[PDB]
Amino acid sequence: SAAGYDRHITIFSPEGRLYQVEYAFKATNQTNINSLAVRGKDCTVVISQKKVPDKLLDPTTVSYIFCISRTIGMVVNGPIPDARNAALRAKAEAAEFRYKYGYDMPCDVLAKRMANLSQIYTQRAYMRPLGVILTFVSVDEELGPSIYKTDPAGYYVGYKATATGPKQQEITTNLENHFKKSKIDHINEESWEKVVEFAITHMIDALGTEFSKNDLEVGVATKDKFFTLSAENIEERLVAI
Amino acid sequence: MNIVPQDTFKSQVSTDQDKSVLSSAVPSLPDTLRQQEGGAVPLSTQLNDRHPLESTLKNWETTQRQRQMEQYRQIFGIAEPMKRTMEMEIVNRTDFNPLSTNGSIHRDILLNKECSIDWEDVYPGSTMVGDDVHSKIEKQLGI
Amino acid sequence: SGYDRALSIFSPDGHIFQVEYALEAVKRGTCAVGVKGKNCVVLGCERRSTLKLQDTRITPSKVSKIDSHVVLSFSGLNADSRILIEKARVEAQSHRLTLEDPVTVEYLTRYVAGVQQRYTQSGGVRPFGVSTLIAGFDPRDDEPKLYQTEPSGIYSSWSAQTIGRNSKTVREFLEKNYDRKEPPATVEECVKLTVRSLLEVVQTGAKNIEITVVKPDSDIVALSEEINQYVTQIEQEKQEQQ
Amino acid sequence: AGLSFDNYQRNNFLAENSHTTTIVGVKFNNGVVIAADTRSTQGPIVADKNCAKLHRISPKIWCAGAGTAADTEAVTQLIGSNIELHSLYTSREPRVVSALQMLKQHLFKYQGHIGAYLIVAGVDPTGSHLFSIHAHGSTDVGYYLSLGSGSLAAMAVLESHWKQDLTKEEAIKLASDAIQAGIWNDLGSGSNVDVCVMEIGKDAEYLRNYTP
Amino acid sequence: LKKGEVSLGTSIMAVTFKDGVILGADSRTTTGAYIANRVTDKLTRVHDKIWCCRSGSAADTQAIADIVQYHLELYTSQYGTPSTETAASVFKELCYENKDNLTAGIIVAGYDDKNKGEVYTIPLGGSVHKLPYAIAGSGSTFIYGYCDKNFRENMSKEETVDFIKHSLSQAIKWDGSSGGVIRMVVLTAAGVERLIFYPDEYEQL
Amino acid sequence: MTDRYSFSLTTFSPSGKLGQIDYALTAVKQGVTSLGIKATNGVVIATEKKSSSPLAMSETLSKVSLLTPDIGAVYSGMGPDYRVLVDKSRKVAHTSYKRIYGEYPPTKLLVSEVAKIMQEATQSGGVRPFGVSLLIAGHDEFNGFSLYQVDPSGSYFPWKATAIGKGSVAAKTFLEKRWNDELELEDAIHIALLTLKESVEGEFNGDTIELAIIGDENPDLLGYTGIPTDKGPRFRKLTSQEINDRLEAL
Amino acid sequence: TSIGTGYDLSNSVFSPDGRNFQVEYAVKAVENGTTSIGIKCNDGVVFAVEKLITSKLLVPQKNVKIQVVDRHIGCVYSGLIPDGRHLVNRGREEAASFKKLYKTPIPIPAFADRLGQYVQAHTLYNSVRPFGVSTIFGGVDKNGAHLYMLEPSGSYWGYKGAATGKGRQSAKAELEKLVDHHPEGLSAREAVKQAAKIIYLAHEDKKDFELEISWCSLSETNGLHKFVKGDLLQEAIDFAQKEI
Amino acid sequence: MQAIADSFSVRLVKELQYDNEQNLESDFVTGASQFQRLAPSLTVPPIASPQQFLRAHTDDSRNPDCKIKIAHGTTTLAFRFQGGIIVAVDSRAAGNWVASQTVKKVIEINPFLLGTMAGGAADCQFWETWLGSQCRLHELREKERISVAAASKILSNLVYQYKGAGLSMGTMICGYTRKEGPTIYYVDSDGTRLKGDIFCVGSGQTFAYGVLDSNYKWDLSVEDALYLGKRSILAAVNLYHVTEDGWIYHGN
Amino acid sequence: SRRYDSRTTIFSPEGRLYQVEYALESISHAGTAIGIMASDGIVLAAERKVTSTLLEQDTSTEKLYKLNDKIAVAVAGLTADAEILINTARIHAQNYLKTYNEDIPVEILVRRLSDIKQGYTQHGGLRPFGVSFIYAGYDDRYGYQLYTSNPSGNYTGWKAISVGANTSAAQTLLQMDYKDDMKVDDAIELALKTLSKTTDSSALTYDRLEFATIRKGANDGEVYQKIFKPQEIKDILVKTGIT
Repeated sequence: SAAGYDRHITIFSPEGRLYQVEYAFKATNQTNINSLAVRGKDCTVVISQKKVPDKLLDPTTVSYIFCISRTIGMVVNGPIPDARNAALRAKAEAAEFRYKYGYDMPCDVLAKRMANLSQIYTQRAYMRPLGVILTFVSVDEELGPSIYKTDPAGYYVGYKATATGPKQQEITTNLENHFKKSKIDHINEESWEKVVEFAITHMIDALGTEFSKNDLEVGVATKDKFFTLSAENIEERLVAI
Repeated sequence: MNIVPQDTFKSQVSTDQDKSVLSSAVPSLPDTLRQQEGGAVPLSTQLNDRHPLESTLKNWETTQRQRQMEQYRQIFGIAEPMKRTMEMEIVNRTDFNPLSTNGSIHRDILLNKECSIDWEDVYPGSTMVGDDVHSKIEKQLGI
Repeated sequence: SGYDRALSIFSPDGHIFQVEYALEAVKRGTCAVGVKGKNCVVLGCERRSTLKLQDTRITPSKVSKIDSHVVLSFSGLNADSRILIEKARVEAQSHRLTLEDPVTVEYLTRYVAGVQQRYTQSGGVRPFGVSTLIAGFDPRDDEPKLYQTEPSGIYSSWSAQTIGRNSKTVREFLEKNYDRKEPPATVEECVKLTVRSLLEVVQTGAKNIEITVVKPDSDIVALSEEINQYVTQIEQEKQEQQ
Repeated sequence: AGLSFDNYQRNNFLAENSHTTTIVGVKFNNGVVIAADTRSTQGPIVADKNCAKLHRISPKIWCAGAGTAADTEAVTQLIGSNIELHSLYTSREPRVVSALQMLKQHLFKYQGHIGAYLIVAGVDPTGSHLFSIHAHGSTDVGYYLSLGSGSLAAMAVLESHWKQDLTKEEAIKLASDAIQAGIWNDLGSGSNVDVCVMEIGKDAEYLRNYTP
Repeated sequence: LKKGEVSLGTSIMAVTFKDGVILGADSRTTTGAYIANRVTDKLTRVHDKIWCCRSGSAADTQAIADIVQYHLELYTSQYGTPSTETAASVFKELCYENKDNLTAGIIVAGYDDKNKGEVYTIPLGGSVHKLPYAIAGSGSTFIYGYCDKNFRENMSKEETVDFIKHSLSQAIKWDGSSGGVIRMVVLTAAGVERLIFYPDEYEQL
Repeated sequence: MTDRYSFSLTTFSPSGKLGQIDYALTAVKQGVTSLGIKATNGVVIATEKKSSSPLAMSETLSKVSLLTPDIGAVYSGMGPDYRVLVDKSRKVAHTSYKRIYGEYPPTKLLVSEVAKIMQEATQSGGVRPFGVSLLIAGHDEFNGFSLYQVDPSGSYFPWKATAIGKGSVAAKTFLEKRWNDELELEDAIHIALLTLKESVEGEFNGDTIELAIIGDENPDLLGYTGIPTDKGPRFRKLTSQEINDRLEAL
Repeated sequence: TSIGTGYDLSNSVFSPDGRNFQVEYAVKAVENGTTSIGIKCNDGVVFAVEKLITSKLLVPQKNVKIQVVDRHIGCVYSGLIPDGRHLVNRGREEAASFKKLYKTPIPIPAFADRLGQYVQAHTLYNSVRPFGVSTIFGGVDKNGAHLYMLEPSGSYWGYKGAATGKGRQSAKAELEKLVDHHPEGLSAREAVKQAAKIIYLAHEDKKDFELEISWCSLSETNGLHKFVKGDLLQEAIDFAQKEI
Repeated sequence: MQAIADSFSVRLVKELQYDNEQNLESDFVTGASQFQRLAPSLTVPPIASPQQFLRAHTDDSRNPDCKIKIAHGTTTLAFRFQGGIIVAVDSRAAGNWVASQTVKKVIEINPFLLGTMAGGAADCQFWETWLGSQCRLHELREKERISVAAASKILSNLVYQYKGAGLSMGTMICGYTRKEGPTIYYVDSDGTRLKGDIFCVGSGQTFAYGVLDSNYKWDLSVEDALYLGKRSILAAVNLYHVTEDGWIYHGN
Repeated sequence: SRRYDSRTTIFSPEGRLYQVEYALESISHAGTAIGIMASDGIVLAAERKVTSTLLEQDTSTEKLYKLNDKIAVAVAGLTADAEILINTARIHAQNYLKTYNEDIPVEILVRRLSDIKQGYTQHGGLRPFGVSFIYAGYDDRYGYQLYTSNPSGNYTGWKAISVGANTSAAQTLLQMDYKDDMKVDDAIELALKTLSKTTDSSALTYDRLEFATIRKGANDGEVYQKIFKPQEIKDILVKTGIT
């Protein structure tokens, strides 16, 4: 635990650690929701586990996947208030980039911008980090399918395929085993439906459970647009496999 | 929703319009020695014969930011402009370096000018009175 | 105590402890004496023992000439005194420019007290740990003026006042030797009284006493060796008394 | 901060008291060519007989200007610095559209008081681009553009011999001929010809004194 | 206008028909008497099915169009596809709040599911008028009577195309600031269609 | 009132030491080792590219960044602080020197600017000191090659060879036993690879090593041809294949 | 673990477990407020408030617990009265701004998002405290009927049935029973009767009480928020009494 | 933060221009602070050339009663001697301005100082009333009578801060103090402060000055000085005698 | 006491400022610098803190700095704060030269820097500058001048002084071996002997010293500064036998 003035602000501990950032990382995994992101030949798929423990809650109003712009989609792990705050900030940043530089914002630049904001939060004493982990997925015109992730510490990096949540280790190990088996670093399917089916099967195998149409939230990013699949589409994908 | 700065003129003038350089003997008159402006610059001369572009340049970025805040308020709500202004005020208030005038890195990051250069940055900008640390401390803390 | 960690906190008994701590810091520095004569003012100061490898050519004078008719001495912190002296000189020149009339002693003392008060109105500043003695003559008559200003911003008018370390002994000597009914008519008597008062606490009066004399018409003469002559004469008279 | 307005009233007081080029751009099937003359005149007098009027914003984005020479040079240098910083920040090849946006916004900020009329050519991963920029902040897109005092003769030559599908050699020859016509028929144009050719996927080729 | 500033001496015509809207213009940019550009794209896209044409100062109109496009991107990030009325309102607010320093006039043609295609005109000064059709520019003055005599409501696509072609051909013929090709954008429910007509086509009408 | 000021976050201990700066140094010493060794015709900068769960692309995140075409830098400590400092250093290099004298700044002046920024960070009541240490290698016409180390306090020192991070003492001893006045660029690269081989706990291949050189001019990286006076970049980044080929060989 | 010492004296501090204790204390303050419920029928939303009978000196005319934001928006809250009143005022300002801009009534999801952003913005700095109110609001727009509940943390969700206050838990159970009794749908009058029944079941604390029921339906109030009239209110009270 | 939120929430008030604090204060919307500013605030047009606008809209004679009043300034002469200061003005005017008392052409700044009126009458009246208030405040603060030089310098600085704005006033501050003696200063709207012994301002200033210089002596009598002043006035009649105790009116 | 040391704007019950005292005590962890004023020149000699041979001793800019052509400074303490203050002093000297067309006197610059340092000790948001300066200069008013300034903001004038880790022993050595009629060579020898006797490492090698001398004469009567290169330091050590 912390000891001294390094309990409310972000300053160095005697061991050279920032405790508030670590506690924000702890806060990120308090939603008990796992997400997966995999890039195909010409598409990107994000699948988030959906839990509705209360039947008095409208399922259609529960969503952690946001449409930042035409081509960029975002998935947030953590509490929904900071998720929505980050979504609004990302929308504003993408629109301002498009206005100022004359072309659409790529995923990596947006991830770097959010990481710089996170660094501001981690260095300023009177500002606190957002306890959320952000994953931007798109199909950049210069780099193809792209998945990038940023954390409360201000660190961002791109992934061939990524998993997040309390049970992210098993999914990551299964993904590494699949990549070693295939050694192409991506998914060979040429249709986004097949990539969604593969992601569903991988999630089912990793978590050891079977989902319904209301237990998943799927977003697909193509070259032209990013769209979130509805309940009927997920049900069709489940019936197919 | 302005593009060119507007209402840049002053509606009224006074001898004590600048409270920071008020004379201690007569608080209703400016102190010419501490102004260090040459001693022959009445305020009236600042109302006539000005370049028609100085006001536009000195209020350009502020006008653009105000238009952006207005658009956010119209589209997103009050929370977004409130948060932007709160962050900017917090960054500005906690920085006090009397020996430099360069802006902080965090301010440039918030203003989305990390990799942008204008003539203000290239050209940021002796006296016997009022150029020490104590004057800046008094100005900062309202003493 | 719990009521001494800020300048904006009142104690239950009705005291501000930070002001008292600033006064204690003032009472740590060298002594400073101001004596008012019939038509002259004398400022005496104590200099710590000069080290062998210290340059005595440009050693600072404890008495600073704010204006051609107003002088200032201090006790406490030297750098804060420099800041206050700079501000006082700037204000004197500004007032002369604005009103064509040189500052009066009371006006300058009030300005110094106001600056010291303003530096107590915020929690982000440290008040000056300096107590000042301002001496002079108003530039329209021959009335001596001596004022004492404290870190809290309080200024008072005195006839003979001592501030600094071991000021109680000098104050008692002045009380037992100075009478307001018959102030020293001549400059020599006032200088001798100041030197004798300073000798009560100074180990060596040959090299630790500084005397400055202010007279009407804005003259201000600082005594050089002459202080040694006064010390020797006082010692001779004391031994004659013995 | 920024450009100063000091001594403006003094300059007006002194003034009241009596105290005082051919550029072409041709877009061909796989790139863009920009050519210019090489004579600098201080009025009637020829100050320099070989001057480089082709300035570089980015390794593959070049421009040539007219109007106020100091303003043109300063604006080009500032936009080049901004483009380099943007490319370093994004780790991507700069785009001509970004330079166009920066130039347009900077010129519109000063409301036409910065006199610089530019032809900007470039090649980026999205393709080849050629733009004309006015001093007030208005930009136009074209396949062949001309600028300067000899722009009418150059435009006549370009209109005479322009086609949709042009090779690199044909485009270079057309630009050289336009600059030559401007040199011969206009008093303000003379000397040699400077050319810069930019293809897709290849380094920019800068030829000074292409035709002497 | 300011000294030495480019002026948009164009010919603009927006017509509403049974299935949507069509916005057409010429392609000439002049410098008094010298044609600076024979081919220009005067049809500015503000949103996927919201287009406009500009008149007055070129720089001011371009800045206003960029700001409006940015505003509509921000709006779309929140509430989806906007309406022609919203874009017209943003244009009108920008033009009216800045009429003391900027000279700008806009013609906005849009389509949406609710309103099924609309035309708005914002002349110099900053007032917005909703009309079944609108004409603007230097040449528009020569086809007022012709357009008045030959306009019908709920025309077919080809009838509207022919009407715009004939009217713009006459405007080009009688005006020295109107150019060669005619560019038209058709906004309907199916999508966005682009048409171009050459002088050898419409000069023989 | 109590809102127009903030108390200083960095204060002196009774022993005469600044606690925040010492804690920043401690945080730096816990980071991945980064080293730099200067030769007679070049400077070599090397670092280990530690990775998260093996699904990330190591090429996307680069720990060695070009500051100017002749000056590069590497860090040990916190990534976002290094990224922010790199952006600010590039902007300062362009504003202060390129837009004034028409030339890129020399290595010492850019290092001094970075040190000034870090010192201003340590003197503020609103921000904590930076938690990185920077090794900056550059070349200039009037001073040849140079290598500098910048600490979180804003103190910069010249170095013939140095290393920071976890394995710094052992690396310093090895470089002291290896460095000589007649060393060349290839020998420096070999020594840097040998020093890194003793500090990497995992796979010592080209995918986990980032290496850059301040050598000679590179006309092929300039981007255009035609100006003999203009020269190519003097800062180059070694690819994975080149690093692997050097690893297989001596 | 309900009392985190050392990490609960400031608004924007993360605990070692990664929790904000000021927000949870605000939730605890909400749990001590009056019970308020909201139900969503086929084409409308019904709000019910159980109020305590205060002194007879109060005017029974101008004192209304249920707050009105806009003609199609109804809102109730449980917690601290000043915070809820301020939140209602902010919602009214937001709805007025949206209608003034886009010439249409503000859609319910947009209103909920704006309120959630405003509430969440108060958990970012140590100079402000989170609102101590949970707000159940709803209305009717072009897409139909919407009902939302917003927590002190700034999190909001859409609910088939929402309950807050002291007697929330049992009320929630009753609400669940409602979903287990009318899965296909529910009418507005049945919604009013069931709201009265649930309020009567969940008010067993004792001190006499009163019931306030309001509704907003397309087929009953032309898509407007109106209080239940005396006849239907008395019918609902009689039905609730008979059910017990 | 709450004030920030309020500042970003919303037309009718904006058009009324009541969103500005200065407009609210000038119309007494929220209080009487407009009458609480020791240094008065003067309104100027919000245009690029306020000075030429004011000059064009002032040099337009259309209504005789809508014009700015100008002080008489026929002939005013002031001199000093061992007995104090003698000031002499003309009681010359009718013009539809019938009044109970004669027009006062000398401003009574305080019981010890006198201010001659010339040029614009309103400027002289307003600014000398302001000067009297400043002198009274200074006397209260310093517990001493303010010197004439200090007041003249205050007025000179005040009129210099608005140089070229449109003020047209020229005054002669006359006083007697124990510190200095008898003092006369002249301050005009240009910014000139001039200490003098004999002053003559007006249309017939030349003849009066010649008469004064013909028979001027430092050592004279009060009757002789008054007769000399009256004769100099009549060469081209209110009289004031200023001594250490104050000013006494000797009009005839 | 920890009750009154957290802030820089709190007086202790005894009337002491703990932060200033801690900043003054921080000087003892830095190298030794010595300034000796001779009858015809000024000698500045500082001892480095080099712990490894890999440090570049050729770039001998660690303790001795130039403010203008006539004033030089010896630094003891944090290098970054010293660099900030040195840049400020250089800018101030250039401003004075531009304003008056005369070189700034040493005392004015020393007083300006001392005022800045004192101001940094009076604001709660600014910590004191943990540096000490030895100023050596020449001007037409007082000839040769040597000054010392500490973090508290106090400056004093001396004939021969030292600041650093061994102030007491070096001061005693200077007191025992100082004459008012010494020349520049005698001052150089005295500084070298004082550094040699008061050292932590016996081997007083060339690569651990920084030397500077300000001398009159030059062309015909000018005053010039000479910052000794390592070769010159080695030669002087060989001449004195210290090596």
